[PDB]
Amino acid sequence: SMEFPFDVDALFPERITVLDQHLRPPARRPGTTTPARVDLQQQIMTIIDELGKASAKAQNLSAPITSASRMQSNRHVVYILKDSSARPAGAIIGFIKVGYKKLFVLDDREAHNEVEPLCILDFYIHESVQRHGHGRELFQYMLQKERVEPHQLAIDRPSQKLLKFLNKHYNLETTVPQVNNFVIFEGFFAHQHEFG
Ligand SMILES: CC(=O)SCCNC(=O)CCNC(=O)[C@H](O)C(C)(C)COP(=O)(O)OP(=O)(O)OC[C@H]1O[C@@H](n2cnc3c(N)ncnc32)[C@H](O)[C@@H]1OP(=O)(O)O
Ligand SMILES: [Cl-]
Ligand SMILES: [Cl-]
Ligand SMILES: [Cl-]
Repeated sequence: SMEFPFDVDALFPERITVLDQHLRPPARRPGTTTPARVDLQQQIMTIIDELGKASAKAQNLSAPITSASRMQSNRHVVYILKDSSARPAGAIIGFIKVGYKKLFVLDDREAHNEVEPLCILDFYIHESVQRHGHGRELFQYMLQKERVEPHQLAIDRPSQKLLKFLNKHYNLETTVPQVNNFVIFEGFFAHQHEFG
């Protein structure tokens, strides 16, 4: 999939790496690798920049919606999928980016609600390996770490591929019409209904 000069496996030991505005390299014990020629955080910044550009090309966007500089100035969390057993040994498969956002969301009565749901903001799997289950790997990992259910999410400008994905995997089919270009599904307001 996506190839980089520096040692990705040394940088990201785990299959899925979780980063936020700090862009902090995963933990490592002193001595377990020689200090790289490129600082670890610079490697991370380059990876985020390139992933965001690739996602923008996939989505036919004139500018990336994910980048190192945007990560540093926002409250977003990115989950990055890498294959530790890739061949030939070196690569990054893709990522999902989420964040809580304050939104004014319409309910099924067309009334406005001030809410702060977890939002799906950017999501990309390299073209060569789309439709192989990697998107679901990332999505599931994120749901588990964030402790949220699919119907509780808002989606920023979902693509056709993502709408199909959400219906297939999570039975998210029926939307509640919005004016803010986010999409929500039936069940979005269930928690508000129960708890207030
Ligand atoms: C808020 C946002 O991020 S909107 C932008 C979402 N990102 C994009 O559209 C970028 C291009 N697409 C991708 O990167 C990926 O296809 C993702 C992230 C949408 C999904 O990840 P994938 O690894 O492809 O999904 P995964 O293999 O886990 O699940 C497959 C399902 O996704 C949907 N899907 C994936 N590719 C396609 C496709 N080319 N056409 C129609 N549906 C598709 C289908 O529901 C499919 O199931 P099916 O094969 O039985 O029809
Ligand atoms: Cl694509
Ligand atoms: Cl970002
Ligand atoms: Cl609802």
